[PDB]
Amino acid sequence: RLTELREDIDAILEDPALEGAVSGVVVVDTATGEELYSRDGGEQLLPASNMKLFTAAAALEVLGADHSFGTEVAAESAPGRRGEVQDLYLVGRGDPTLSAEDLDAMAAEVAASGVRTVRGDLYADDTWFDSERLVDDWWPEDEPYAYSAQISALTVAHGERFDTGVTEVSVTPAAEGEPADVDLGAAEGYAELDNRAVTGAAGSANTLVIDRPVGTNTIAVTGSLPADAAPVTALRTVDEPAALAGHLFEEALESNGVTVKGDVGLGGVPADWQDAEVLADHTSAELSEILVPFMKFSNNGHAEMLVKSIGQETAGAGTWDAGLVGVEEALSGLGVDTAGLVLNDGSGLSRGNLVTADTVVDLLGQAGSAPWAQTWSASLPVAGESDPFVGGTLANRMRGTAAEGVVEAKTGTMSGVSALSGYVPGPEGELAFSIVNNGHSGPAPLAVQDAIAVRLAEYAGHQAPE
Ligand SMILES: *[B]([O])([O])[C][N]C(=O)C1=[C][C]=[C][C]=C1Cl
Ligand SMILES: [Mg+2]
Ligand SMILES: [Mg+2]
Repeated sequence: RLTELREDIDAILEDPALEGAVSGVVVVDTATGEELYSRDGGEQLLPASNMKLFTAAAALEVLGADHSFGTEVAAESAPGRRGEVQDLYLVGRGDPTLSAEDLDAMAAEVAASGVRTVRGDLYADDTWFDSERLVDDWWPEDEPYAYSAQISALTVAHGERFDTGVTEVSVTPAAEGEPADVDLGAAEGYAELDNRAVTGAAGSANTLVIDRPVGTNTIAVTGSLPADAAPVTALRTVDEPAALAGHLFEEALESNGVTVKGDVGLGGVPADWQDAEVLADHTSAELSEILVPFMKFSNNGHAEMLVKSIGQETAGAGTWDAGLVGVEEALSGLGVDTAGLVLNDGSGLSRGNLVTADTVVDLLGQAGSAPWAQTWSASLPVAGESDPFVGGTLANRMRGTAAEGVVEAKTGTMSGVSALSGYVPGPEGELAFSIVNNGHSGPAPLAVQDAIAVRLAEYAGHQAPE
């Protein structure tokens, strides 16, 4: 059974899809500590999203399962008989789940408090973190896309998945020969529009492209959309998330009967502010629940924001160098051995990240007996579960296998990088595993990953649901 398995796993790692890859593969029976399988466990590799495992663990250690995030609106002094204020401030403190709705509720409060006219200017204040929007080694050509959304303390998250710092672009065909309609969404009147796109003949080739040319706040739409085609939605990022938050707030305010007379822009609450009058606040859900969309779907924005929030908590510094040391620290404090870990971001988007599989599993261990173990394990995707908020990035993997509904694991993926790491809970004992592969040249080796996970479910004592 023990030896049978090792031979099995060896055979699974023979796949011609792992030609020239290096693969870190480690299993450990968590109840005993018995090492069921080690290949290249000490090997350093790019984790892609498995980096989140470390990030998520630190944040629970540093902020607690109970931490929530706040956003305030502040005028220098309360409104009067006339219901007047000068300048106005939207202050963000790193809520990663702050919606356009949450903005509206705040506009209503601002109104119910007696503001009727903002005589001066409206300022977006994201100074709780620094203004370093991107990690050095993140790639410019990735910048238009959601997962490479700019980082701020004030960022409007779109939808139930809480994608920060984007806008939904909806392109809709017209008649053949006419420009397609482009609807920028939230960023209407914020981001510039460059619509060059056209409506091709019925059943012609869909070739429409949506992009934000580097260094601009402009959405460039090119190509041709079929007259019979269903409208295309895309999540494209914008320049300066806080400014967009600022923009949508002037809209929220006017829609709650509050006239902004001036200009929207970035700016922090001035130092010469004696005793700021907070005119509306909002509080996020607790870190325990934010974890779900974060880990289930692999929100890069969330991981980074959580890094800077650790920097704030440990050093009063909403910063990358700060928060990342905070992560190594908290991980050590947990009993993790962080020698082979190189930390460059919280999301794992950076090719500067390195981890080993011994380290990953080491972490799986400590995490499993932390006071916050349940809320941590709840956050992971569950093999083959059809509910997006449960199956997460595993929803359409491993369906109808022994792994289904039992294996809890985080995935990770980019060019030449795939990883799966997590638990196999058994009527035997609860297993922990890490599989991390680099340098494969073909399609991401998901079959291999799945086969191993499925074997470990079977060794754990499970059968495929029929
Ligand atoms: B995890 O594997 O999702 C981290 N990686 C990414 O999110 C990613 C990296 C490079 C290109 C696209 C994506 Cl989604
Ligand atoms: Mg607008
Ligand atoms: Mg099962």
